[PDB]
Amino acid sequence: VKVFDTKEVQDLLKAAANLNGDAGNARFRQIVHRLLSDLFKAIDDLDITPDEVWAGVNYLNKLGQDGEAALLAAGIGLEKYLDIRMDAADRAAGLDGGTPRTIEGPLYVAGAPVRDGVAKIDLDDDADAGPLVIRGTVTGTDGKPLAGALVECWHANSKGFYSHFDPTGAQTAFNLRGAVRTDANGKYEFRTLMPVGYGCPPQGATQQLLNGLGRHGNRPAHVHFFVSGDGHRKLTTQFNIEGDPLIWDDFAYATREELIPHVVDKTGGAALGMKSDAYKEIEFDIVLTPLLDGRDNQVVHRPRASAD
Amino acid sequence: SVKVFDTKEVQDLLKAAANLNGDAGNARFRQIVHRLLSDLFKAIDDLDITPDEVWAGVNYLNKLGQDGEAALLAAGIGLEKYLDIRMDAADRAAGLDGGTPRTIEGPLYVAGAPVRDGVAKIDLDDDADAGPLVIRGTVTGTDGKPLAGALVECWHANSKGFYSHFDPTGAQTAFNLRGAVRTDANGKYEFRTLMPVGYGCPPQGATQQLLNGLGRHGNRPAHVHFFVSGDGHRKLTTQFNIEGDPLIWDDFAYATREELIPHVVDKTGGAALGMKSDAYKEIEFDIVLTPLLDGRDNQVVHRPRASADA
Ligand SMILES: [Ca+2]
Ligand SMILES: [Ca+2]
Ligand SMILES: [Ca+2]
Ligand SMILES: [Ca+2]
Ligand SMILES: [Ca+2]
Ligand SMILES: [Ca+2]
Ligand SMILES: [Ca+2]
Ligand SMILES: [Fe+3]
Ligand SMILES: [Fe+3]
Repeated sequence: VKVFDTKEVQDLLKAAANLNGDAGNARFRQIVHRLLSDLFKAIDDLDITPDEVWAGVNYLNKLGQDGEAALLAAGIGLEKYLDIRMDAADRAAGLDGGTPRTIEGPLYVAGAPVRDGVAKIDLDDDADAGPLVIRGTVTGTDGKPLAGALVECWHANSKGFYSHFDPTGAQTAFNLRGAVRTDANGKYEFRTLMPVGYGCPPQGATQQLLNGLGRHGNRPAHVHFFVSGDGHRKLTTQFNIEGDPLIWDDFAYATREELIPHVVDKTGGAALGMKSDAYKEIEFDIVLTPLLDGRDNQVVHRPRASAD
Repeated sequence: SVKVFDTKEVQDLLKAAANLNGDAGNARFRQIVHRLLSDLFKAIDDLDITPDEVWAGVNYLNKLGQDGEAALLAAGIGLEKYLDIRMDAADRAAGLDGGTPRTIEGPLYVAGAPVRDGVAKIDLDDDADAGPLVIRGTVTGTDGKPLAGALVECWHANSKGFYSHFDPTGAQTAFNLRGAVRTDANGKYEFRTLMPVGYGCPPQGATQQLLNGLGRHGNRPAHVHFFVSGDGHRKLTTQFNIEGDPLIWDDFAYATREELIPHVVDKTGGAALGMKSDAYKEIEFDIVLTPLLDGRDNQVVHRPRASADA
């Protein structure tokens, strides 16, 4: 049957969203009515059965019980879609020359201590991960170095786990997470260990849905960044470790070709405090976009973990 | 505001995310996911829903599932009623619309209640504020013949609006106000119980949070739930509402139907029937079941349901 266009259904939708109610949150009612109407129309068009609907309802219970709604947002491409819309706005405004944005992901932790110029961020030993220096210069789109800019990074250990999200045992707070204020020449440096990619929690809601679709839930190795500075917008970006076999098959659709720097083999590591003489270096320069009339039209406020 | 939805980049992303071009798999599931994702992406584009708004919605889904309330929200935003609208439309087209009207199950059924022949007393815990209630009727098929050995199940709330197995103030006895009766040889069933009161959503929960955002209340008028089943017939999900409740036509879950508001009768002689006062109320609630079409029930619903041991 097809009932969506009937007066009874359209009246039910108006009542459910309270469109005819006292002055209230008009924007919220507008969004709820649109999403509910679309859901009801999809049920009608695809003849989605009650059994199917209740399985979807049960899935939402599991998704929130697992705390995975934001992981699903990444895995179904919603997070990338938000970036697509932000990129389209920037393109229409005539912006070019900044380091491309990519997705934040769900694993930022606020509160990492800020160091001047250089930070050593591997606090826990990890035998299987080799030493890695990440360094670069932050500039604006006019080419000038930005001094005192804040460069923040976070990444996984050799087992694919981040501090504050490790199910095998708590890591030291802020392991593999750091923040540096750039020096007078715009330079930042992190001394860390090499990340490995990772998958979704195998018994969790995100992987359950991916299994139903026939998709994997893995990401190639990467390092996340927030970069900010006076006069400039906040950049959310990352880079990927070159040569990872999943580099162009991220389940969260985050890879971009300008964000795959070369990895160089170096010596002299002990004098830098690294755990071996031989180490890898990645030079990742970053270009920030200026504010428009003092405003940042793309900074995102979302729930984020914190720690002391 | 940009419009990106109808670009190759977005359409390719949707196809990848739903794995439409993947190897042989669950085509139906992929089709549903692609449709829902596409509609969501299009709504974000059309209403210019900001990242901050999206992440607040994602956060809400986390809270909804942490609270275990997805099925309560399904009732509160009319989705559960909508499934009934579609089932009623299918019955009308098929000529299977001759039985007692259906209404929503709600999220509080519990499997495992004791079954009695003919008559069941289901108030296991005292409730000083609720008066005695007899519910009785006869189960027939659409041809009017009584159905012997049909299973009539009911469940309802206490005077505080709480159901056994879902009472946050303290555990009720297992299966308090929940029972099942096998009809007698003449189709009769009877429950002896106490009068229910209506109830609201958990005030700090996700469902009430969304309703508050819309400006809506989350209350239900007083009611009693039923499942009725029997060999050769479809399983009925229904309820009746207590006459005179001020919220009877303002249920937050949209479940009231004019055919399901029975006359309440004042009776005396309660002590002889094991009730706690001489005066009591009786509600007659007859049931007409539809015979199976082609030997299969195509409207029975499988969904997660609680269970317990008596
Ligand atoms: Ca330019
Ligand atoms: Ca250490
Ligand atoms: Ca460890
Ligand atoms: Ca549409
Ligand atoms: Ca008693
Ligand atoms: Ca009001
Ligand atoms: Ca007794
Ligand atoms: Fe990550
Ligand atoms: Fe109920």
